[PDB]
Amino acid sequence: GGCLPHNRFCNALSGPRCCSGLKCKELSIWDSRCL
Repeated sequence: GGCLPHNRFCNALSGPRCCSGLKCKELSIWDSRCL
């Protein structure tokens, strides 16, 4: 709801971001998740 929960699919481009403690890690060219 507010931030992106850890391990949740985050959108480095369009969409909310993870809060403190989590970060949107890129898994590939078009794959990113809070990590």
